[PDB]
Amino acid sequence: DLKLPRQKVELVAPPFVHAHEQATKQGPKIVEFKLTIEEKKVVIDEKGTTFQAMTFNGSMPGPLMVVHEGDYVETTLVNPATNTMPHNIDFHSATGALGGGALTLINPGEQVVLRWKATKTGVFVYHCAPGGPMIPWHVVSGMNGAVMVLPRDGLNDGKGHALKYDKVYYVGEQDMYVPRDEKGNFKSYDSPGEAFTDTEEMMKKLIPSHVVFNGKVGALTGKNALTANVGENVLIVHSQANRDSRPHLIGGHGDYVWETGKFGNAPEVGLETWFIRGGSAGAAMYKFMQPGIYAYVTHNLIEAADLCATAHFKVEGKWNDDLMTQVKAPAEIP
Amino acid sequence: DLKLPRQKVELVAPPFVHAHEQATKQGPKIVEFKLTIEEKKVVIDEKGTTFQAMTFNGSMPGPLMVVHEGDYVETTLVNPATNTMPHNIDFHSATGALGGGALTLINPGEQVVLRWKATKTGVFVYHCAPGGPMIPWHVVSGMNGAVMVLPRDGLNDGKGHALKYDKVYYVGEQDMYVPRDEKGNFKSYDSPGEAFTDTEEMMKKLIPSHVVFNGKVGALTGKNALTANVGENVLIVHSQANRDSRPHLIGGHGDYVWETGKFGNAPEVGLETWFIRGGSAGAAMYKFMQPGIYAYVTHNLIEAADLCATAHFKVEGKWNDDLMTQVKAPAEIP
Amino acid sequence: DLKLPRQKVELVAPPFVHAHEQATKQGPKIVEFKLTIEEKKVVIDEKGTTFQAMTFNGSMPGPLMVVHEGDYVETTLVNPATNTMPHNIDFHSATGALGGGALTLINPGEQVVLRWKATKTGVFVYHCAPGGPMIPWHVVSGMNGAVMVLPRDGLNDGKGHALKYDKVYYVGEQDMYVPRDEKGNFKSYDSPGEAFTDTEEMMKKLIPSHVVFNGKVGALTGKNALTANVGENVLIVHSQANRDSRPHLIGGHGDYVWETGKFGNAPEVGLETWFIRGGSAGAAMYKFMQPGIYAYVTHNLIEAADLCATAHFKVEGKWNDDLMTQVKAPAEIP
Ligand SMILES: OC[C@H]1O[C@@](CO)(O[C@H]2O[C@H](CO)[C@@H](O)[C@H](O)[C@H]2O)[C@@H](O)[C@@H]1O
Ligand SMILES: OC[C@H]1O[C@@](CO)(O[C@H]2O[C@H](CO)[C@@H](O)[C@H](O)[C@H]2O)[C@@H](O)[C@@H]1O
Ligand SMILES: OC[C@H]1O[C@@](CO)(O[C@H]2O[C@H](CO)[C@@H](O)[C@H](O)[C@H]2O)[C@@H](O)[C@@H]1O
Ligand SMILES: O=N[O-]
Ligand SMILES: O=N[O-]
Ligand SMILES: O=N[O-]
Ligand SMILES: O=N[O-]
Ligand SMILES: O=N[O-]
Ligand SMILES: O=N[O-]
Ligand SMILES: [Cu+2]
Ligand SMILES: [Cu+2]
Ligand SMILES: [Cu+2]
Ligand SMILES: [Cu+2]
Ligand SMILES: [Cu+2]
Ligand SMILES: [Cu+2]
Repeated sequence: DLKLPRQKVELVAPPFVHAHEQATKQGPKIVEFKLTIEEKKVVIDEKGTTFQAMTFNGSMPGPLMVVHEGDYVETTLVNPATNTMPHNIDFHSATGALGGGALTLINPGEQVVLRWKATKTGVFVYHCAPGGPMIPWHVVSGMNGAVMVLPRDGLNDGKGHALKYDKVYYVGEQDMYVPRDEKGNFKSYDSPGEAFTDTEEMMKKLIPSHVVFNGKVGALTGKNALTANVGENVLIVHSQANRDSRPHLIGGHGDYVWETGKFGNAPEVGLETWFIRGGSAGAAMYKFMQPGIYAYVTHNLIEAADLCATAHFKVEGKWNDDLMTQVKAPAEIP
Repeated sequence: DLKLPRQKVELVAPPFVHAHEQATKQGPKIVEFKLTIEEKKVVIDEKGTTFQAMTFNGSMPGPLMVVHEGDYVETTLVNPATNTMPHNIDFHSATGALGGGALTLINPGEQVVLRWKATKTGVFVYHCAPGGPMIPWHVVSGMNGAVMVLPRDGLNDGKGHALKYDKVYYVGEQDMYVPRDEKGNFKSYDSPGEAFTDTEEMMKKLIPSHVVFNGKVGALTGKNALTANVGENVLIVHSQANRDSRPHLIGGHGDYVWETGKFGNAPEVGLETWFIRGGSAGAAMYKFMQPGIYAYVTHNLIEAADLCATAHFKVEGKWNDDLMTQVKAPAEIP
Repeated sequence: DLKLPRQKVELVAPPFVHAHEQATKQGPKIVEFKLTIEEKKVVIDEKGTTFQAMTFNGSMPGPLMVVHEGDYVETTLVNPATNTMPHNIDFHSATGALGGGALTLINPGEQVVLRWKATKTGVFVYHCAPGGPMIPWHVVSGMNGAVMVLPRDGLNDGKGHALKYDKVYYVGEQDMYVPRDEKGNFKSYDSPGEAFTDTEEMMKKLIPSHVVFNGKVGALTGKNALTANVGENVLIVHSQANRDSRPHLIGGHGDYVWETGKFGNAPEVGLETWFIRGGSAGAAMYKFMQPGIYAYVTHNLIEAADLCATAHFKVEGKWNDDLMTQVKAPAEIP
């Protein structure tokens, strides 16, 4: 009965984002996505600690889905028979049925197709929510991502000026709860089900063992650093499905920030650190002015440095001595 | 010397709110309220855990008081001789004398009458604050509520359009600290005084055992679910006197949200999750678009599902397939 | 090559702030500051608990630096040979080189000179950040302060009206992590290096032992209470370099609040409690209406009353019975 054009999207793994238009002259379409659930044991730190992850499309976070206001989003959710648990999906961008969760519960071996109309602009969390105590456990096991609903005219500054980004990255932050044994070493488990009792006991004490970006300590460093050039406007979408975060670009700023993540509200300007409320996504754009390495962190510095929550940007371009200069290098005190 | 009309209010137990006007053609009045302190042992979970509660009017939270800007609020606070401790009241809406706390300290068997002028619009916490270490203990024992100070012209969207709610609910969130014994069972105590030493030790570690709405796990579920109909605009006032919270309406949104709770500021629009800073109240309105059950949670999902912080709404009306539809029910993967 | 006038500033210890102009007819200058690092064992509570502090200029927080938009800030950082560790400085107000940290690493016995252009208005954190796990440890050991970058026309309310303060105070909040021994007493250490292993273990559990203003429990009480008079407009700058805080003036309000701390954004009005995201500074102004004592707290009341985070204001002037009055003093219940 809904006769609009259909468009398929090939999702890509974070921190990258599938190709999309900002401002568009397309009218509404039915945009088709597929997410395939994977339960899998993964390594989350450089010491080799393992974790029983549950994921959309094999990644933590799940991929970023991008559509425009008034599009219809049609998702095929697939739970292969190689998984052990039921799963579903709740989109914070959607209206009704617990965000879709009440219409998408699937056992191993099943799939389901949900459509929702994108009536609210901004970045939004999506996550699994099977019911009861399973809800937090599936989310902190990795089953969360985000969807960005853009205005058809693209982003603006709330003073009538367009804000166009040159590139967008999605940084999904994950609080993880890995129990320890008596000697103080992290425990390993053979299945998500086996990890459940010890993991839930730890979860209810509210202190994570690890806080990571893109699923692992150091994920967004080295070869996999984020990149930019001086003069480039970069949008950083940040989500946290369970716990607060306080993003900060060390050596930069948030030139335009939607910390509650919703484009019907004007961005704030010139921030040092912003705040992502647990259960939400937010977005910050910054035009790089200096080359070199930047760190992108949550500014609980214990979490950033000691628990895993640090990404790098490597930026190319020319140094600006007007903005900053070492007037005198380190020398002996007179 | 203050010669204005007097109006008595019959307070009602949360989550309901006493009858009031939004926009009014009344001028300032002296609005009279009575709060009677009750110390009492209560059950806070479905397992039968008990808690030494201290309350205004017998409820957690204390009742919502509603007045208009420029009203004078005259409260009779009563501490019956059946209580064991001194108590007082601090209104965050009031100016001077520690919010009234320095003028309202009463021993068991006494009462006091305070008047304050409502010069600041918004929703505000009130709580007991006797002095020193007693302040946190009385607050986390349940001695907090809220007061809503409306503009005389009612609420607006900051773009000149009136925002009228069809009904208002008050959700008071309480962090509770119940100690455990060596075997890991929650302790019970014979008096608030006896619970104090163990409770304070736990409090200073900053991790609650329970986080509840309306005083108990499941308080706002089942027979006592919140209700609405499709097309109804519902205002949800949320307070947290000690600890942050991140409200979220699962399957809905915050169409207009004052997360810092103050009506001199325009509301933000279209939020997924909002943030109530500990020591504050905030308010969100939403027009329901779909029938069915919704959950209202703090979106630390461990707190919501495992520690008690989940309410339900049951909504009547017609399902809108344009907004959301199950295109294909759960079926075997091809 | 940069030929502007130079101006030296004599920094003062918090909570006071060096003399400055709000609105100025000066053009850009090179403003010169000196910070000398001191590592020292200090007492942080009235019980005599000691702490291995690391400080800029001997204080926690480091002093407030005040400049205007478009000034160049030239800091001489000095690490005397009496210290044991390398140090540096990161200014959140600056652009490039990790905020200056990549250009200012100095061993004991060295100094360095950094210049940065103040292109972003607001209050901003500065802190040490030597690298890796040292970053959180130096910050929570006390190595943080703030810098305020004012518009050249002074502050405004976002509706075209000037906001001029009669005085400004800087309240730096510090989360501290002091380990305990088996009997439950706080440990003392002979050097920062010796405190490191036990302190880091505690830090990673994310629960502070103390949360203080101006470096010690009770620092801003008694002889050292903050002061004002009825009718005075007071700006309170609040910073927290690692952990969130929720400031509240008990018996007052935030008449104009920049909770994200950035003057390119209009202030919010009439707040009860505001939120300082860890890694940021914010600012609130209030015109005092009533005399007497006020407490300024973080409104986690456990932190405020039990962990150290309470300051007082003593305010002189005439009581306003229109705003608040004790209609009937404490008396026996009829
Ligand atoms: O940035 C959103 C913010 O900007 C305003 C103008 O101040 O509206 C702009 O953005 C709207 C949403 O994209 C457009 O519909 C509108 O036409 C444009 O002026 C605000 O109303 C809004 O809060
Ligand atoms: O919603 C409050 C917000 O709206 C504005 C107009 O943008 O003012 C409106 O609300 C005020 C407080 O109720 C009214 O006094 C005013 O007349 C009305 O325009 C903003 O100034 C305010 O921040
Ligand atoms: O308070 C900042 C806020 O006010 C506005 C006007 O609404 O701009 C004012 O402040 C600017 C920064 O100081 C001035 O440049 C401007 O001239 C003045 O109108 C907003 O644009 C700004 O967000
Ligand atoms: O050895 N397990 O606690
Ligand atoms: O390196 N000494 O000046
Ligand atoms: O048995 N009490 O710890
Ligand atoms: O239920 N199987 O298609
Ligand atoms: O005695 N030290 O744990
Ligand atoms: O003090 N009794 O009224
Ligand atoms: Cu799942
Ligand atoms: Cu959710
Ligand atoms: Cu009390
Ligand atoms: Cu209070
Ligand atoms: Cu240092
Ligand atoms: Cu920093």
